[PDB]
Amino acid sequence: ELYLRSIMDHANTPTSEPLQSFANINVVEKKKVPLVLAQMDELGVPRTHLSRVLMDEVEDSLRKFQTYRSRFYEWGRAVKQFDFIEFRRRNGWLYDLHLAVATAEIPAFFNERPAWERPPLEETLYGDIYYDSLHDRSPTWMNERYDRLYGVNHPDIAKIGIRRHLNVEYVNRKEVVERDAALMKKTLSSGRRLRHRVESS
Amino acid sequence: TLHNQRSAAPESSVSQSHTVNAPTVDECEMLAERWGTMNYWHNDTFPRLVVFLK
Amino acid sequence: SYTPNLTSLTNQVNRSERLRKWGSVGVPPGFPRIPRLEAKGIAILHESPKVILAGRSRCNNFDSNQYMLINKATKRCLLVDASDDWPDDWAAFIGASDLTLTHVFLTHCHIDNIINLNAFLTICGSRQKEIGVMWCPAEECWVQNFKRSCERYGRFEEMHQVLPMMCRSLYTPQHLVDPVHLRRNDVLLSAATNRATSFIDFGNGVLLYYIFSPGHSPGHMMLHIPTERILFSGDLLFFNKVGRVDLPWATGVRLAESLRLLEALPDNTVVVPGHGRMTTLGRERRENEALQQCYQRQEIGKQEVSVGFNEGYL
Amino acid sequence: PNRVGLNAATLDCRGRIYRWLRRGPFFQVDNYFRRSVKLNRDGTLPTDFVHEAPLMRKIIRLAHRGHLKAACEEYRRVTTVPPVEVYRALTACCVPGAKLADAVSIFEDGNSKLFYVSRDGEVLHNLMRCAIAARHRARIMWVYNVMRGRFYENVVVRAEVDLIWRYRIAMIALEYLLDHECAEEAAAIYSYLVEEELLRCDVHVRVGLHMREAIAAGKPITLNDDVMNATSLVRDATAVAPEVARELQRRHA
Amino acid sequence: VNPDTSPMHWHYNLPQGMERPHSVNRTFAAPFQSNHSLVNKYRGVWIEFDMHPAFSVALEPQLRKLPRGRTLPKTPAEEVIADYTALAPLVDDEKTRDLWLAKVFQHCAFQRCGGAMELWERYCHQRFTAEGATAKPPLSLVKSVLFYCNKTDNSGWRALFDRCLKDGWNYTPLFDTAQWSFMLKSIGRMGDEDGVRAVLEEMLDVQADLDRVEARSVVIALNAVTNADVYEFVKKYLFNFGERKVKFLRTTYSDLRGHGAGKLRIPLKENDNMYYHVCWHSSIRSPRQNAKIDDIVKDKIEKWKAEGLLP
Amino acid sequence: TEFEKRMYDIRHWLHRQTSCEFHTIYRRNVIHDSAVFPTEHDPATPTTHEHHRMFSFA
Amino acid sequence: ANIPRSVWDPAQHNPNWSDSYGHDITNRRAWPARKWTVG
Amino acid sequence: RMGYIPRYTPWEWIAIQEADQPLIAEQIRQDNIGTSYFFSLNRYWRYKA
Amino acid sequence: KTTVPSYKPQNQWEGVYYYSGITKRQRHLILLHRKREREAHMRSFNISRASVLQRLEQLSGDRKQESLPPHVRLDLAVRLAQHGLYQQATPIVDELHHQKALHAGHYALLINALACPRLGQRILHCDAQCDPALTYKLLGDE
Amino acid sequence: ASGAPDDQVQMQTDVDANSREVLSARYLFNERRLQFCDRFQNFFQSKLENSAASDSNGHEKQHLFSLMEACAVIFGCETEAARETYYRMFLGLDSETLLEEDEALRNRIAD
Amino acid sequence: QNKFDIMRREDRLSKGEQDLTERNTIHYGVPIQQIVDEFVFRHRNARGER
Amino acid sequence: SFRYTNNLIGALKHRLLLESSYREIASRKFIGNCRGVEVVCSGYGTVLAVQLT
Amino acid sequence: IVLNEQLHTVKFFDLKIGDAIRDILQLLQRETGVGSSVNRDTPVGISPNNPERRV
Ligand SMILES: [Zn+2]
Repeated sequence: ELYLRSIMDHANTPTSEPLQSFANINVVEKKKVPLVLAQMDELGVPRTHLSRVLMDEVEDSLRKFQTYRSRFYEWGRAVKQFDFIEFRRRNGWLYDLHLAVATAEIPAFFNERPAWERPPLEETLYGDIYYDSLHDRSPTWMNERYDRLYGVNHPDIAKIGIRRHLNVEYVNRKEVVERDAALMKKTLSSGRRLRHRVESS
Repeated sequence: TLHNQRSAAPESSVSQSHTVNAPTVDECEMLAERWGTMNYWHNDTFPRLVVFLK
Repeated sequence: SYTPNLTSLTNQVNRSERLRKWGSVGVPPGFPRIPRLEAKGIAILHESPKVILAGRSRCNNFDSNQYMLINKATKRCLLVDASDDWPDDWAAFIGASDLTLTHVFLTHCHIDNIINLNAFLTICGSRQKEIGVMWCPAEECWVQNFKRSCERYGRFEEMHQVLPMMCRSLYTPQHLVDPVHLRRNDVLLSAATNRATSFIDFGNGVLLYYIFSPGHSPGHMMLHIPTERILFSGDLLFFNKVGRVDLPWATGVRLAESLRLLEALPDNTVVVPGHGRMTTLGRERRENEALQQCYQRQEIGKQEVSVGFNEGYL
Repeated sequence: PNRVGLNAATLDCRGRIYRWLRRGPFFQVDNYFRRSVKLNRDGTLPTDFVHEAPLMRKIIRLAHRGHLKAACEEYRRVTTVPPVEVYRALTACCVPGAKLADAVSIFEDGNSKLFYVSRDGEVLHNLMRCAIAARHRARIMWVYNVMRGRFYENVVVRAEVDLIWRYRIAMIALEYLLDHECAEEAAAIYSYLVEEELLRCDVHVRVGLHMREAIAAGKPITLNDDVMNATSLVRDATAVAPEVARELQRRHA
Repeated sequence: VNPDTSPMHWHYNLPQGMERPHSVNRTFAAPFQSNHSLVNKYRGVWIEFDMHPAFSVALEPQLRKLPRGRTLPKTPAEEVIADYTALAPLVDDEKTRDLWLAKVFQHCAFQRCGGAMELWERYCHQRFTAEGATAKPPLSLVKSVLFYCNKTDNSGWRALFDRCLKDGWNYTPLFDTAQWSFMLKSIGRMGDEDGVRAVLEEMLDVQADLDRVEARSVVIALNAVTNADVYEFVKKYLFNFGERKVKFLRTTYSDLRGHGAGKLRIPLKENDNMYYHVCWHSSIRSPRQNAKIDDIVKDKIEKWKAEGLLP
Repeated sequence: TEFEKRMYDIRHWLHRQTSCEFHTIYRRNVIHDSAVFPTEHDPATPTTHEHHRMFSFA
Repeated sequence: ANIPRSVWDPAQHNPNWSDSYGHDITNRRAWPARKWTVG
Repeated sequence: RMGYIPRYTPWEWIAIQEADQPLIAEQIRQDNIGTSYFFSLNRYWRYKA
Repeated sequence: KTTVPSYKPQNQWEGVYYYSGITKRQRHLILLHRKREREAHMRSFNISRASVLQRLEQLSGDRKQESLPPHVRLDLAVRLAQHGLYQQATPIVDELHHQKALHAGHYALLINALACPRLGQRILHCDAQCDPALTYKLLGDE
Repeated sequence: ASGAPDDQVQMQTDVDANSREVLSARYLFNERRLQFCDRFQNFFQSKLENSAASDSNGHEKQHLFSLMEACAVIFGCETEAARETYYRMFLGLDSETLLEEDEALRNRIAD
Repeated sequence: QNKFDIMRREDRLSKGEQDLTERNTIHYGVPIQQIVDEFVFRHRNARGER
Repeated sequence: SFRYTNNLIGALKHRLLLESSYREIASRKFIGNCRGVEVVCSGYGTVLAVQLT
Repeated sequence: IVLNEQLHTVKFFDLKIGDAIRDILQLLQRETGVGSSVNRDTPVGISPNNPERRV
């Protein structure tokens, strides 16, 4: 009785305001109630010899953190989950707790220019130690291609452009960059042909 | 804003079982009924067996 | 589409329509960017002693065409619409051809036309180093709703991008910055398009005549070339269709009048639409049933005749 | 009788095919079990099944003869809910071998999975005897806790043990605990006995047997302090009292 | 226009840490609610039995023939009636005699032997219901007699329930959902409209599970409604049930009037007014898927007479 | 068991598109009840290969 | 408890723990090659 | 700061995620009785081995 | 700066929905049952206290001049102090001490019974919410 | 929208559809406004934390956050017309409103 | 609510110790890692102090 | 609602209980002993007698 | 101190409009009729504080 009551008191204690941003963190402490119950079952202490109030709280904690294998195998059916959703919609005002501010209200930097135009900041970001064998020649030939956008160094190809997004393609990078290279080859050749035609005409 | 909870330094990692301290009056009184390793009875600095004999 | 007010949220017919139109997913998939894996190259559609035309057919998933005129004498290029999903291809094209991009002639300010205007201007200006925008001021209504269409069609990246036509041009009071931004080259066209004076001198004696042809958009402007018989209609006259009228500020009667504004041009005038295949004015007069209705109602005596498409604009 | 038997549907529609592909791990078995076996409208168990009746009689006979393994093999074939006598006989044949593991397994199989058919005073008495033979203190307390039960079984399911069986089980448990000097556990069981006001239940039972004889005679019946004290048990205990008191005096000294 | 506030794949080079925790179950503590009923529930009327052990083991040879917890022996009710008539006077403990009489009443109810009101009159009636008497019968005996009367439907239920009201034994707040369902079923079969109104009002006052009542019993009690005043009472009372209970009520009433009419012991009578009203109420709850006037008239007629339009 | 609980609770905040499985090797006491499993002299008539034939296990 | 004492208790703070910026700044540090006269 | 994505899940987040979900009854793994040599594999058919 | 009142990846950090918690009616019924149990315990304690005080009065009426054997008086004083009637038991222990009938065991028995075990049980079950720690706090005010 | 690059500032908003709670209501600032906010907050943290127990206020508290951000938006502006527009949006008290109030007071003194 | 608790509170305050009511909530203050990282961040690597 | 009715029920119950306790205090016997001087007094304060055991 | 408290309410006018509109929506989604017998604590047709609360 004393240990379980201590568990419940710890669980019910509220926590500091900054840590109360999401939920009451200390409720996790009810998850040890089944553990203590199993320890009692092994120690031979009957759980029926518990106060009615403590048994009410113990059953609350059990229905919160406990399920059986039979329940678990059906625990997650779309029917049950959609019943949960519809029941929340119908009666959230009866059971929902909602029915700190400066945490969610803080000015944030904004990338004004498009992603291709401005490389996003987050994208740009991404022997024995104690008893100190530098460049042991590590033969890597005894034991066992990349592709660029073709326009890295060209006075005609703009350095900035939407083609920069091709740099973050992986599954078909070879084919996509090959097609891009062919397209740029053809466009440059046709532009040069027009330049020559206009000059000669 | 240190905290409102109690504070306790980390629990010592020095093996109290292997560390042997100076003899205490009650330990000497009960020496006739105590157990100990050969190290306990022939400690380099606190020869509990010599104490028991004396 | 439109803001979800309390009625829009408490209406059951809205949810029924959402389920039926787009299946179990209540949102539309919108029109995404065409992948680089399936993008064509610019083709040369016309070669003339004075000017030449170069374009791409299916530039957007909206199936909008991109066109560019090259003066061949002043080495001046001019994009018609900023509709190409890949403007840097045009940038490299003009860089290789050694051309100077001076203007972008927005026939009208629908999303399929204005989606990539900022990207075009940025890339082309970067290669140049200003580029002007020629548009009808009647479409500030579409310009200020540019964000709404982008949100509807899922073009989020271009959503938070102020349009270049909104940046305090010469017709607008300029900023008074502290002693411790202006676009001079852009022009605004007038709805009183005359066959004598309303034009722009592309150079070398080529005059580009713009025509005010509303009905699909309030400030729709066609472009005409009465020297090579070329007509950039744009969302107005397609191969076998006409512009839509199911849009805000879209009027069937004014669309019909805009159609009638083409009754004097020569039959061998090739019309390059804003979408789809190139056709000719004679074929449109002879085989286009929308135009046939526009004239048959007038014949039988409809006082206020309205025509227009309601299912899809190419 | 002639209507027992369950028919099955067919997978013809695409909707039902998807139903079949989305069925849970236990669909055929769970649905068949819940269609065949259900509580009766009057609350009586589905125990009385004519087709399985001789099988259950065979189970009872084998359990009484002591063939626990054969009885379990036959029980494996049971399709409906077996009678409480089957569990009684199984635990009875388990008691002599002190096979508390098998007895607890049988009780658990019959307790929560089959409408608490096995939650019987005699079944729990046999479980307690198994635990006593095994000298398993923790399981003695487990059986006492189980026979006390919870709200779900006592009120909602209305499957509770009778007062006489509760008294007998607690009496044997407390006897063993006091014999082996289990102070805290004997104290817990005695606290339960005083809460239940069950201290003089042996004398009440003796008075009840005498009342039953008097009824068979035709004699009137009453329960009073004089009736309780007229029994040999109380008179003899009171006569022996002084010897016990002086013996405690000696032992305390 | 008026600007709108801007609201907010994942690359493999990113940390792949979880964006934010989610606590839905702890925010909304959803009570367990399942379409299927409890499989371990005791679908019957439980009568508490706390017979003193001495008397119980003295009467074991007599009680073995009675129905114990979840046990219903098929012995004829007549042998039990004779056992009680012969022995109950012999034993001299009022409470155990009342308990034995209640168990005999339950056996008679389940055997449909009738006439146990004769025993009620012989022993129990005079102390409790005959006239002004302060003696309070045990709740077990009250439950057993009401259950017997409801099963072998008899008219004494009204008299006994009236005493069970607050101004009296005040036991009605202690009756179960099953006992309420049985009372409503029997009242509906016997066709007591005012009795149905009284039972429904007392149930609403005692706060029983209105939506956990047997649907067939509630349906019979509703079909037993024809009086205009109790009809309006039911019209207002239907809103107390759950929105999912009303739909099942409509389905059960339709099924019983249609296909499952044979599952009733006695055929249900035709109340198309109840059927229509229940259907309308279910559809409503579910989704969508004067002297001065006479004076005016006579004045206008007099005027028209003046105009001569009415010769 | 507290550590087992806190270890099992990892799958709920596991990283994106990453899964986990748990292997537990623990010491457990097993009794060899010589009464239920006794040692007996090899029977007078010993088993032959026929008793271990196909479908003999059943 | 749920949150280990070593996180919030000042008494159990690790003296040898270092900040979150200095080590990475040092790693990003580029040291010019030791320029000898011949090699 | 900008583009800061934590490299470790905060204790508060871990506690929330751990509280959000239940336990499985068998995970406790208690075997104080012994092994049933006669019935555990001859249990009722519905929940049989 | 106006807002907009709106409302195949899966969130792997959102737990499954399961039915945890009780209903309003079930909570009310739990309260009702606990209150009925509290009434039962209070009734038991009051009946026992009344019976003991009645015994005290009957014994006093009988003992107007007759003196009872020391053991019955010891038992009655112990029961009074057990039920919390310590002030009613001071005369009995005083006269037993003057008559010199109390011994080592009896004095400790009386001082232990003086702690009011029955009253403590009533407080535990009724007013201390079955809290053994709060039972000591609530016994000190009496 | 026309505005000026340094004048027009937008607000990011996000609200839960179930708990009906604002999970985001902030301003989209540039580096200058963010640096002003940082200067303000770091300067006030150096003394308000030492002087205030923050037993219930909290350690991460943002002191005068609304005044700080309402001043930061104006600080980041580059045009007097835009600064006055933001002033009016902030409880009025712009130049024209204060001048109208002064006019009313000067007419009331004569009366 | 209890005279026992009020007396305990006053006695503990007179003795000069933390009151048991102050512990009715759990307040993990800012840890030293947090404080040190805040210091180094505000001081731009604290090159002067290293 | 019914605030005064409930408060009056409670106050009447309290005062009825106090009057019942008074009826016993008055009837009770209060004995004070100091050095063999037994003063027997009623619940009112009336010195019933001053004896010496 | 006074101004800061005033400016913190000014920017939330639109958000409170939205919260009100959202509250109306959740109102229209709740169960029709009176509260079901299962999700109801107080008795229907009687004030919860009625001295004749119980039968
Ligand atoms: Zn268009």
